[PDB]
Amino acid sequence: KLLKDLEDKYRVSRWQPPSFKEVAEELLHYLVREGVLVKINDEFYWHRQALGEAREVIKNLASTGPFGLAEARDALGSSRKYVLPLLEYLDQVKFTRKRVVV
Amino acid sequence: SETQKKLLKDLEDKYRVSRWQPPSFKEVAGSFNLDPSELEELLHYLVREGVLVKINDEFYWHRQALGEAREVIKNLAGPFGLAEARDALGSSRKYVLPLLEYLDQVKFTRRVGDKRVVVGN
Amino acid sequence: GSETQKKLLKDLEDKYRVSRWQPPSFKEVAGSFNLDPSELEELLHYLVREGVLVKINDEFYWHRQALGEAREVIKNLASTGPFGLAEARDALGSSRKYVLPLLEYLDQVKFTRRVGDKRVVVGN
Amino acid sequence: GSETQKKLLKDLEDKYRVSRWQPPSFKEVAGSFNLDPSELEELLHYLVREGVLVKINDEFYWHRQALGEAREVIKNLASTGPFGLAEARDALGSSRKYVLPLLEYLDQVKFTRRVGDKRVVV
RNA sequence: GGCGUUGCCGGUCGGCAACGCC
RNA sequence: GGCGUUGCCGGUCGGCAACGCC
RNA sequence: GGCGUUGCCGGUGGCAACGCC
Repeated sequence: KLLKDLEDKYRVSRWQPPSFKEVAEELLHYLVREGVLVKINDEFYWHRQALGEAREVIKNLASTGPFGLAEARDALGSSRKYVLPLLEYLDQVKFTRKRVVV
Repeated sequence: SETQKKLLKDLEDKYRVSRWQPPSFKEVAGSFNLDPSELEELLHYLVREGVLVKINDEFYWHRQALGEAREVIKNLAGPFGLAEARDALGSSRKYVLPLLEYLDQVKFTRRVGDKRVVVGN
Repeated sequence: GSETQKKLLKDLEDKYRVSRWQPPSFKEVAGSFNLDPSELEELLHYLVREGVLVKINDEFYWHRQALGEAREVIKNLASTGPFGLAEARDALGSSRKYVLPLLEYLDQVKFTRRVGDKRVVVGN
Repeated sequence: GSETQKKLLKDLEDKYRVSRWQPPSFKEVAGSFNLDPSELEELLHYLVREGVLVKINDEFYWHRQALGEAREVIKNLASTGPFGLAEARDALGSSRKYVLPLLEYLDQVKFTRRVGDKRVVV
């Protein structure tokens, strides 16, 4: 039950997920290990599906050249707040590196 | 036909990013700039293929968005009201009312009383 | 008590004359001259009697001249209307730690009067 | 206004009273009060004439009270022998830039006398 | 995080920053 | 490197450090 | 006026809630 609600909370929120405090490790780590969630930073986690088409959006954007944080925010319709961590997470996992999709 | 097939994936991603607040027919007509029942030749083709799903006359939901909405609705259930469901997805009657009518028609959720119940099929 | 004790009175006075509007506290003075409280307390009281220092509060003594000058600055600031602690501080280029004790002292000798959170100069 | 000019004179004085032993230069005062040399020069002379300020050199004027106190500090410092410029700077807690002009001024009105690289209060 | 000391700020019993310690 | 402005230092016409320019 | 919390913004401070003083 608590694992289903945790999942929905992130799924419903999508590209603008709640922070650890807002939702407030035992459970989250489990979902991460189950492919349900993925850690972007110490702050908040993202639903993998949400992270999925969110990545698909970034990819379809960099098609027409580089792109800064501002541009990223527009396509995802989020805010520099949530878009900056996400984009940094992508530089990490090597999805990108303005920015370019490598 | 490059400037033709690129309009199909173009619309798909449009409904893809819109998720639970899908753009209406009338609305998408101007966003891409295309005739009335002419956009139909695009929407319906994607419809038959299954990429888009028609909930009502006004708008369609991308294949996935429906799946996920159905997942959140599956969690929400014993019984639930339209308000509880609207909060479950954090949406408005504008879209939720139509989606629930759809889910009734496809026998996903049945209206047992003034509330619906996700039929465990 | 000889003549080197007399130089001590001079070096003490100068400590206050130089420090001016940010006078050293009893503790700092004791430390600077390496004095026992009892010695310092009597030296200060002597300087007060001789009209060299004026006691603002148990912590701070002010050189009489420093005080007189601060009163002139405050008098001019008070010309345009009542004034708050912050303006007195800006006017003196000092800090709250040093200015509040001066203003409380001035209210006490009735040079100024605090009404609300402002003061007005009544004296000369 | 007249009372407006009167206030301006109180603010010039205050500027010198507050700054004491590190008085602002002519240039600095002009910029602060947004005055033209012509005006500042006459205002200062008024102040000197009024016994409020004392000209130390061409850049520096000192408040009369700040000068008297610096003299007192120098007197006690020289009580135990000739003193150098650096010793004067330490006793006053100032800097060479402000102290040397003061000492040259004091030699001038003969308060002190320089002999070699040291001074004595006459 | 907690405690303390100091400084500056805002009238005043707080806020900010050193530093000490747990 | 060169020139320059400023500040502190050393009696004074130089040392140190910002800063500006070349 | 001091300060703090939060949101948006511009890649790293600006505007604006709300709050304490």
